[PDB]
Amino acid sequence: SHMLIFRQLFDQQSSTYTYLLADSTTREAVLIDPVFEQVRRDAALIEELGLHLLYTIDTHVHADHVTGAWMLNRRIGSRIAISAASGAEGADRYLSHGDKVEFGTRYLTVRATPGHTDGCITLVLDNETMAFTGDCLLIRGTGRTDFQRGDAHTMFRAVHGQIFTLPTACLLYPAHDYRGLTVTSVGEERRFNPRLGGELCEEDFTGYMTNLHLPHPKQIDVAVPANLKCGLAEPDWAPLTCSFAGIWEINAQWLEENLRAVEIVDVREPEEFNGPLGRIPAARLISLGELAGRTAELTKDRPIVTVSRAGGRSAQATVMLRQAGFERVANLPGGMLRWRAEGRVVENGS
Ligand SMILES: N[C@@H](CCC(=O)N[C@@H](CS)C(=O)NCC(=O)O)C(=O)O
Ligand SMILES: [Cl-]
Ligand SMILES: [Fe+3]
Repeated sequence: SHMLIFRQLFDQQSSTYTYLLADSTTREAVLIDPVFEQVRRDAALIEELGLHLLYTIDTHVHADHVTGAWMLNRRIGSRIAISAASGAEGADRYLSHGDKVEFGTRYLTVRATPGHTDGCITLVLDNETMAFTGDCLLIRGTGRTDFQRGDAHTMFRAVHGQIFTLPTACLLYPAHDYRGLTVTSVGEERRFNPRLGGELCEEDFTGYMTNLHLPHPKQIDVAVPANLKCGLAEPDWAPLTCSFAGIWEINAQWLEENLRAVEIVDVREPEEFNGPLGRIPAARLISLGELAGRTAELTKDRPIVTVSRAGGRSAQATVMLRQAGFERVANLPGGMLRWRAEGRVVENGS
């Protein structure tokens, strides 16, 4: 009913595109092809957008990366969805041709598009302005057809029957690109795809694919068994969360209840430290511009929380401390301003 929230995310290691969709009317969301290494990033992004993740959806059983479907299920309670035809065990919902994956007022429709694997699906947005083609159709290309259940004939018929029948202007988002491309469309691939577009026939395409010899994915021996189980098999010195920017944040309530358990490093200027906002009791003053050169005064025996006026300069303090070998470091988000606004203890205030 209202605007669609859409985010394309890239995993540099496997060149995988993850896709986040959500209805802004209800903030309910789905996530297509989440990457295991990217679980903290993806979950942080969902949190910062105020979203509720109903489903992870895997287009097929991947050979190049372990999916995040299980880790996200465990951590934020999202449901695992994958095709029935893929044969993976441990999912909450098996998908078949014509299934409708709802999120709020919006939905995706499932189209079976095997060829790369016999479980590949393509997800079509309700208004058919975009679709997610997994490794079936790629940007000016296709998925490989040469391992296990791969079949070039099946892929050709899938692309022509299920994808080239979408609207001409419909955008197509693939699970991978290796040249820095992000999207294509039905019209472009139908006309310019060099393997099965234009006037190429089924025989032309299969002859191409039977002579395409690509190295196996680097993670193949690890990923496919892991993904047949939907991705089955973390600082704990304080309750920590990692922001989308990548900064480790401490829970302020826990910090006030355990100030003796940590070293508190105030990176403000000397005037701010003795100034009207006050300081957190027992806070060590090492101004940010002095911090890098004085890291030998802090002990690795005890974790370190950085504080500044509003949490900005202290976030940068965490990066400097990590680059100097410190591991148990965290930022106090919102800084002295939020500490005071939440009525927490300060010395020398006003
Ligand atoms: N070198 C890549 C593997 C490249 C590859 O084979 N990607 C697959 C996706 S599972 C494909 O089907 N086609 C690649 C292409 O057509 O260039 C990696 O280690 O991840
Ligand atoms: Cl600040
Ligand atoms: Fe694949």
